[PDB]
Amino acid sequence: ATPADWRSQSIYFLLTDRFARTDGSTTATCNTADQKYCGGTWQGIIDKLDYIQGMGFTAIWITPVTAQLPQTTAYGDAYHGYWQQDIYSLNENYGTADDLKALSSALHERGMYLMVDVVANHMGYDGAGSSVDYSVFKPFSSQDYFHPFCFIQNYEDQTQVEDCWLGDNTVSLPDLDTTKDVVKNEWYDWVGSLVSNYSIDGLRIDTVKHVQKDFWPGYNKAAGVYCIGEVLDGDPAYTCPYQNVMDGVLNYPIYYPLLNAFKSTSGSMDDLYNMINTVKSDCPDSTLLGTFVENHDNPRFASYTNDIALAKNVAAFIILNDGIPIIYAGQEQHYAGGNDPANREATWLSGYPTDSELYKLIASANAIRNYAISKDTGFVTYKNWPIYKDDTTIAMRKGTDGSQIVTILSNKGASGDSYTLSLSGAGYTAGQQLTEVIGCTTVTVGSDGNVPVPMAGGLPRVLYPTEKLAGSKICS
Ligand SMILES: *[C@@H]1O[C@H](CO)[C@@H](O[C@@H]2O[C@H](CO)[C@@H](O[C@@H]3O[C@H](CO)[C@@H](O)[C@H](O)[C@@H]3O)[C@H](O)[C@H]2NC(C)=O)[C@H](O)[C@H]1NC(C)=O
Ligand SMILES: [Ca+2]
Repeated sequence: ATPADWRSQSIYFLLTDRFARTDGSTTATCNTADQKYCGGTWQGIIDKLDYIQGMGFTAIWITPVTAQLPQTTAYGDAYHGYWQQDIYSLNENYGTADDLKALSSALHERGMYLMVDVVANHMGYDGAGSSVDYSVFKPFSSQDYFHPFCFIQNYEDQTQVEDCWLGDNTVSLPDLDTTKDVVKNEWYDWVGSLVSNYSIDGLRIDTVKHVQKDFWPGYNKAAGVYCIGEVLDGDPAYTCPYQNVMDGVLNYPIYYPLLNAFKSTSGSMDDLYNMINTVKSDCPDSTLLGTFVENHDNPRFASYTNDIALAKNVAAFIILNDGIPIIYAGQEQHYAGGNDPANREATWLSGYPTDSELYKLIASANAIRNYAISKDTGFVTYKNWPIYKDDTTIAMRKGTDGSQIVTILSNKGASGDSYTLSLSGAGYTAGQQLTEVIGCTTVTVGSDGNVPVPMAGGLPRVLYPTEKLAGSKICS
């Protein structure tokens, strides 16, 4: 599927080993500290697609599928998929080729997309960089395919970042020489055939900043689908230019100020407001980036604060910001693990309840985004616009005049007082009735254009014109 097809999508990102077992157990042990395979599979995912689609997601991003190093190392097993060794075989832990094809098929029957995580930068090896036996890699079975062994020392030095190796002498990540034609041609053949064989709709590309820019356009073309790259840097001046070589990137620039604004009742709304505008104007296309506040490479949101209202606000923001929302499996069950491996909790241990507070919040927010898109062909390309901020509040507006969604977020938290916010800048017409679609109440725009928004319990508010909801299931 094309970048244009992807704008409307909403992604649930999961770790295949950690999301759902074939046997559907909600009690099977998964001790994150042990860093071992816990038994999640592609068949497991198929059987829980209703859980995901019930939150209003239209796509999933699963971790890499290639055969990995087989050892249990001092850092555990390759359960996460990022330590590949044989790119033409699949990771048997997750199932067979037929199972991966069954997963893509199942998503397609539901009108959903499959996005697969891929690594081009490196293989993985159990042991010291100096001791690597290159014959174990397929098809890159020779030192000649790789950059000389050195570990990255200075992440400020982009040459080193691209040319030296990730990992360490316990698990080393041999760095492919992506400047060689034989390497490029092999990867380009591979990714086109991977996409074809498994009917993959999009790719998430790992470790993009660690491969020279002039590798990516050919890879994105060979894939033939939308690619979103992991460029792990919060500076928009460093990260957004990667959109010149790849369709999208993960929105790490928004990540940092977004997390800071809501992780406590004293977070900075100014920083978030300003970053929204910075990304809007400076990135080739904000509407092709992926918004997130939780993933497998940072502490989860709830690891900073257990306040359920704060978690509701940040989830609402992710869904209603420019670009493609991305929620990480567990966020909807208010998982609170810190840094890797603590943030790779098994989703099944939650019991998958569909009545958790965040499941319902996420469902409500995806519901209105999906509906708005179905009625407003301009919504996905309309640039999200911050219209208001104060010490504890940010409001923003996205959508064509007459159909815009206006979102008011608060960092007051669960102890927030009940008051009326006099909201200016929403751009509705005097006297227009709006529905607050999270709590299903109504508000009417004043004759001066102002919207009186009832605030309470630190809760997010999401407004949309009532007449436009006619015939929908939203607040019915
Ligand atoms: C998707 O399925 C296709 C079709 O089976 C796979 O095609 C196979 O690709 C391999 C690997 O490139 C080809 O391997 C051989 O490599 C040697 C080079 O030493 C070459 O000289 C041989 O002629 C041959 O190409 C193989 O021919 C090809 N098999 C077929 C039946 O076309 C493809 O690899 C799969 N893609 C993925 C990512 O699984
Ligand atoms: Ca590299």
